[PDB]
Amino acid sequence: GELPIAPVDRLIRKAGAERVSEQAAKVLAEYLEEYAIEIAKKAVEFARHAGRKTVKVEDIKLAIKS
Amino acid sequence: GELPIAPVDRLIRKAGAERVSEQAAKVLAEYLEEYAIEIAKKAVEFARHAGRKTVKVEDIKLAIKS
Repeated sequence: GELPIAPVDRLIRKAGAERVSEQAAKVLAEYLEEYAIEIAKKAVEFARHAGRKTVKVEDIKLAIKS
Repeated sequence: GELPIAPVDRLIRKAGAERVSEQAAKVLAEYLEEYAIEIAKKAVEFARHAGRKTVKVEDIKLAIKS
């Protein structure tokens, strides 16, 4: 995909996990990827409607808060 | 934090972004980081009550749809 697996695996360990299965980290990472895409889409919409090609912090914030 | 900015930036682009401000990508990456942890904490709980120290796919799947 796009998002590395190792960082997500570590995030699970930071959430309290003693051990994390390879597939568990991959799955979460995959889900985070589609979630990112979902939010990104709204972000791109906010930019296009502003007559902008560049997506800024303001677009992302609004996208996450939807 | 943990998750890299570059991959996130690329996801925004694959969502339709022609240009993405470094900050925009960074903030989305940090939010995804915060979200994964929240999901992960729930995953550790299912695992713990199952008597397991290793977080599995079944745990992540349930934490995601909460």
